[PDB]
Amino acid sequence: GFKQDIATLRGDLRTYAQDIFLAFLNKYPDEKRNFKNYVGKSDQELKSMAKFGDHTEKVFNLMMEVADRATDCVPLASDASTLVQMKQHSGLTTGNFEKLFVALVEYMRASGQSFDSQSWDRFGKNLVSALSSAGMK
Ligand code: HEM
Ligand SMILES: Cc1cc([N+](=O)[O-])ccc1O
Repeated sequence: GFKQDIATLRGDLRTYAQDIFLAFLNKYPDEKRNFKNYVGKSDQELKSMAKFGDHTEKVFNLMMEVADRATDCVPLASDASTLVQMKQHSGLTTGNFEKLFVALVEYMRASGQSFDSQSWDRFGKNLVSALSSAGMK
């Protein structure tokens, strides 16, 4: 289930982080508005950019911590405030995060692994709600 999935993802986190974020950007190409330097690149070209791998992994490092500190897929309010108040999220709305978790959930469903996709779907919905409660438009 959810906790085991965190362990699974952490066991190959650079690969999963890049592949899930690539699934996100390909499913929602307009989201490149927030990542202008990734425009005009293929998946393999992004995986060769040190910035891409570093940033992707740091994002998922934090995402797994938030997931890990959650109870029953409900994130801590403190984690939600951190996500809303970090300056790199200045322009973001909850729809950006929703789309990321849609892509994540569809990635797990398309995988042949026993991911608990329904728990990640709930986690995403509860994080979006916590973000709104913490002040994200
Ligand atoms: C649970 C979900 C997320 C977590 C835990 C998270 C975390 C982070 C972290 C840790 C960084 C800084 C890492 C670094 O500077 O190398 C970062 C930067 C950033 N994040 Fe997020 N993030 C999340 C979702 C999103 C989403 C959905 C978007 C946009 C659709 C987004 C847009 C950005 C941008 C634009 C930056 C800075 C620019 C860049 O690094 O290229 N984040 N985020
Ligand atoms: C800013 C950023 C975020 C993510 N992410 O996984 O959210 C991946 C690559 C990036 O450059």
